Amino acid sequence: RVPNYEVSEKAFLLTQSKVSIEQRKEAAEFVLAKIKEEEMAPYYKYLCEEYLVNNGQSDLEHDEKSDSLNEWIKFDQELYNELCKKNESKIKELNEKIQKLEEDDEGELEQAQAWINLGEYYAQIGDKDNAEKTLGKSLSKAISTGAKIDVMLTIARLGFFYNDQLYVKEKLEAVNSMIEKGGDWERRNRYKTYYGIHCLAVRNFKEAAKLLVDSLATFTSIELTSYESIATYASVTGLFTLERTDLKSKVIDSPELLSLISTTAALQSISSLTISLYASDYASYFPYLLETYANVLIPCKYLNRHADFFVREMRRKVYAQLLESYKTLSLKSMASAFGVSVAFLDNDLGKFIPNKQLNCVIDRVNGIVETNRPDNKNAQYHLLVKQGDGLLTKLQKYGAAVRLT
Amino acid sequence: INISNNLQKALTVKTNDELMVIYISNLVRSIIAFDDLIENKIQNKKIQEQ
Amino acid sequence: LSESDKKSKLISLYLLNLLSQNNTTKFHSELQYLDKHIKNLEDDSLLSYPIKLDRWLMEGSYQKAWDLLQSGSQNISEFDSFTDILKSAIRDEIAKNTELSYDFLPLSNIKALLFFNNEKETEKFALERNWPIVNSKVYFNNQSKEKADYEDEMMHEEDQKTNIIEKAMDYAISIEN
Amino acid sequence: ILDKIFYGVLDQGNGWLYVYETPNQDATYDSALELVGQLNKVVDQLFEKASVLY
Amino acid sequence: LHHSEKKYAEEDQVQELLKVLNEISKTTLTLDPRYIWRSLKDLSSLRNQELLNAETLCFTVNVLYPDSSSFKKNLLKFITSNHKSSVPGSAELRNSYPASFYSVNTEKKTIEVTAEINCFMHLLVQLFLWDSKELEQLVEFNRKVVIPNLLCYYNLRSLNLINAKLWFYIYLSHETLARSSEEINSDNQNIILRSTMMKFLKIASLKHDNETKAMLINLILRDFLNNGEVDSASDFISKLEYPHTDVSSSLEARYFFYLSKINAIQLDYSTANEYIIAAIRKAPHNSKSLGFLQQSNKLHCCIQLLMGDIPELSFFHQSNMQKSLLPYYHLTKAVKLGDLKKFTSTITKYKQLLLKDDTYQLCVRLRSNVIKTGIRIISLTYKKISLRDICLKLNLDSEQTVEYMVSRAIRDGVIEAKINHEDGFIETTELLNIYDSEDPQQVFDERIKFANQLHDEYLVSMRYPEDKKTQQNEK
Amino acid sequence: TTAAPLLALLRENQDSVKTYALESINNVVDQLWSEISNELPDIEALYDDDTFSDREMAALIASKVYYNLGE
Amino acid sequence: MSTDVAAAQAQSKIDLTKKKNEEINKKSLEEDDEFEDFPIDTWANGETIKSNAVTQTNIWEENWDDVEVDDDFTNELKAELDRYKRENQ
Repeated sequence: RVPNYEVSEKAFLLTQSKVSIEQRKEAAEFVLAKIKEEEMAPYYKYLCEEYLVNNGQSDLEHDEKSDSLNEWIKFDQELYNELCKKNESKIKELNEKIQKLEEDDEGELEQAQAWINLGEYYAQIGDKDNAEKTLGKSLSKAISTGAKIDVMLTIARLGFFYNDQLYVKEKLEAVNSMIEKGGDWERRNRYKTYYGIHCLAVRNFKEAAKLLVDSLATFTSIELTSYESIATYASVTGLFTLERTDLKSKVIDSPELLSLISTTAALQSISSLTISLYASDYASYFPYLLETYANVLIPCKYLNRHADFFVREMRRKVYAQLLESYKTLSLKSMASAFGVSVAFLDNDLGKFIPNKQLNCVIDRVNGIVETNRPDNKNAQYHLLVKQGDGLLTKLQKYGAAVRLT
Repeated sequence: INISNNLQKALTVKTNDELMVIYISNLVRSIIAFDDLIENKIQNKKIQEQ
Repeated sequence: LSESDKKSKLISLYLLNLLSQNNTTKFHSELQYLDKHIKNLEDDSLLSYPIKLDRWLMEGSYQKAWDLLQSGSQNISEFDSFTDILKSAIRDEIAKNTELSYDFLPLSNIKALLFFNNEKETEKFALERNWPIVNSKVYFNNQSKEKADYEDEMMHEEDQKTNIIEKAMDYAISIEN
Repeated sequence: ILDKIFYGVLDQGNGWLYVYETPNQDATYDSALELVGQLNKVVDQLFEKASVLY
Repeated sequence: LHHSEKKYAEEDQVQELLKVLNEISKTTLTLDPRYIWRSLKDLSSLRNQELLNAETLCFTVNVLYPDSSSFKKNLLKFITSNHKSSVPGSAELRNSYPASFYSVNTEKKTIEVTAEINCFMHLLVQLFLWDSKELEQLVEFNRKVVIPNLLCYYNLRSLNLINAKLWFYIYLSHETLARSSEEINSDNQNIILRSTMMKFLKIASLKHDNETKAMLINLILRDFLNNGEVDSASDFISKLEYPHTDVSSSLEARYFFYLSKINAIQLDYSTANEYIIAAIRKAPHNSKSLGFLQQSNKLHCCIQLLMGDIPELSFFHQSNMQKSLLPYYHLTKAVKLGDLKKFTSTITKYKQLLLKDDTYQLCVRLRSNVIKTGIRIISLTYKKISLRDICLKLNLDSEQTVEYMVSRAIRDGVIEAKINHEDGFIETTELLNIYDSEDPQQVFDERIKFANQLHDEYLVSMRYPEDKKTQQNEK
Repeated sequence: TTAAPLLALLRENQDSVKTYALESINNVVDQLWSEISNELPDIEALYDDDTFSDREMAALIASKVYYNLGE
Repeated sequence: MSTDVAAAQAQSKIDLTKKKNEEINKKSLEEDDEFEDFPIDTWANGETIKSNAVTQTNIWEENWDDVEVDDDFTNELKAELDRYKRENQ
């Protein structure tokens, strides 16, 4: 249960070469200890592939790059020997138990509990395919509705290990069927988070916030990642979705976050960023924003691909907030608050304005920054005509097809 | 002008619903018409025989 | 026997005639049809001259366009009968575009843009074209008002713009058939 | 302004404060976004029924 | 052995023959033989291809022949002679049978039945060649005959429908021959090809058959488009006779493609948008139609760039078209970011790929559109900006060079600005808020005219299948 | 073969070349109909004139062209 | 994929016996699928797949961050650079 994600989390951080020197070498230690002790032997061969062009590599049976920036990476032959031994052993033991459960009738509850143990071993060693097969026999013998739901979650978890978002998605359709058959609120919370993490793994965060702000209140955890880890993810999803008034309630005034405090780096930076967006201290906003890039977005698996998008958005919001409270600004005032140069400021605005969330122009000549307001009845007219343009396209499109019939 | 435009588009959707449904009934009445022909053969015949 | 020494020169001259009359519509159609006889088989060797000019006019570099004409008089084949006309074509195109841009340009700024060699020609051209120079400022707005006044003078006119009354009468009768 | 207790804009290039209490919202327009919304969902439901025709 | 196989192909055909045949000698029922003819072609391709290649000669002996058996022997002779079990009493299935014309009745006197069977036979020849993938001599020979055959006689309503497909095969083989290889001959036959179809369109107007007319226009239009004659296509389409009466959705897809393309080079992009957006949707959406569909997608984006509008980056990404839509993505990106240096490298690099799809002449014109996007950004981002700063940003030559670009551009309303000459800047004039203007009324009326079109379009078509279906007998 | 000379020849000045334009035009006009539909006034000019005796031929061209037109 | 919603027009149009002939006729006009040339010229394609993962090979929602690089690195330098100038002004 416990190494299955924790080894993957550190192993992802270790892969990157776009992390800090220090953070990669701390991770590397946790990964390596856990291969030898827990018998993560096949996923360890797998992980030598996953760098490749990224550095660190120093393996004895698998490729190396010219630049080893790590040495808490080693392949040993003892690892391979062990595999062979341990494999046969676990397999032999349980098998015989299964045959014994066949001789004297006991096989409904106990043979499925034996096959649950077989998929956990299979899962331990990093085989999604053969874990799933064993977890398949568990179903066929007739068991409680509770047990059946617990098993499907485990299988979907093996999807996260190889960081395959589609493998997660497909399995979690089946849980949606059984969830109301058991009718539990306990395994529904697990569902909320399981989904939480899956929605966080894909681009769109709108669903994520909703599931994960709830997952602060009541959490039940069977092969689901730590409560400080879940808190961090929730602050990210809050920021994205919500605006001032709402935001302030949800993720600053939660009793749950306020009792958990900050003690670790990741939680700390994310938390301080969130108060500064609300409180209009824009000075201290950019040091927190930069900390958020290194310590929060990138070592995370479910935000490595959404890190670029999240920071870019953040720059858009904070400047856009400022703009809502202004009709005119000066270039220097605006630049000073951020703690950048006027030249540099024009440059960052000039990527963001065409696409537009800022709703501003800059008069370079009078030395002001001017703010245009299309919010009136004009705004509401533009909203409707566009939504209507689509209805007209669809009506046309289906209609030509039936008129042809 | 604006509520007249929105209401004009709304009636287009109800009428195009009706468009499809006439076309679904035709498909079913086709099946019925084919079985009918075997039955009409016996009906034509009875009139010749008597 | 489907080409000549003369042909390559001939296509160069026809392409200039379309440009000089400002039938740009037929200039592109004709080039499409022309393409597969001159692609690399006669190639562009003399044909460069209306082609490059064209590239500069599409881009809107009236400057690069002027230079290709100016250097275009050193090499004579007989293209000077259409270069002289294309010199004029440019001025009118510039003249139309600058009405929108501004109301006024000093006399000196007009000479440089609209390509003259005498300040007295610049002033004469303006008078004939219906811009009064009063106080050494041109009034581009004059001609524009006069053209516009003329469109309102002729009548076709009530339906094309469409009255409020007319829009609402059209709705009710579409329904009621 | 951000709280929206007078929702105005401060113009810093003249130092003048405009207070705007104006409605920038109208009922018809908001209800219209929902009405259109409804029809888009309906037209997906219609499309399934026409699948038989194809 | 051989005989067995020949009897089976013949038997299979007889069935197919019956379907279309029984209807047409009742009286013409134009629409219904047409739909069957579409199914019939597909089954015949498999029939001909397998179980030897001498089945066509046999099928001929089974039906009546004045000169039909003779003509068919010459076709077969070329691809090595056949006449074994292909002569009466061993390719003869009649012998007092009435569907295939009673033998007594055939000997006895006059009135022809040659008409429909002759026409049908020709169709089978076309298909026979096309499966083989030999054109050359056989095609030239077959071509010569069938044209004076259709005009000897005067066609029926049904007989029109068979030539509307027949011509498609004569057109296409000749295009492939002409594009193989260049000769003095290649130029000669092009002339003949245009002459026959265009006269045949005159006839077909008066006979009342829409399907012959619809196919002919497509073919003729493709012909101008190939040979780069913009001038010939512009006249054809302005002296309209295209039907929207009875066509396939196949035919509307071809027509709308040729129209969009032609219009593009002659500097009208707006109506071309309507035509190409229309064409894709009318075309059947399938994996065997992927050739025609793939060509339309490439054109459409290229046409969006010509307007100065930008089609989706989303478009190139989620497609399963990605391989072929490899050049366009960069062509859009180059224009979107408004860097002219990128655009010059792109159109060089993909020069071979684009030339095939013949958007290459359009890529040259898009260089205008680059500049347009690049100054559009500058005006939107900085309202008031000196020409000096625009030179820095986009590497223009001088103050003047950019002045002229804007000046030309705002006549067309692209940048939508006004220049301040004396103060040395460009001051942008967009400011929105036209809910004070009377502007919504025109906009709204164009939407109400689309909604009115949809209203007319349902009303006519709905009852029409219903009235036929009620008329036909039912329980 | 292509209608472009036949257009040029009516516009060419000399009586003999104008008579020639008519004769070429009428022989192939079911290939070449479109283009001479546009250039119809020159054809009506020749009809008018009693300084040609191929005036009849020019009224004849106009009847073929119209047939192909749809008018 | 194609104009409009590509998903809305794929189910509107599917195979019938009438339709199958017309698919072949359309294909054969240009000839082939026109989708064999790109694999031959390049002899195994080499697309834009390196820049990020919202590139040409993408199967998830686009983030629109392939038209622009990561400016966060740049910003680390810009922030520090400002502090130093500011300090002695």
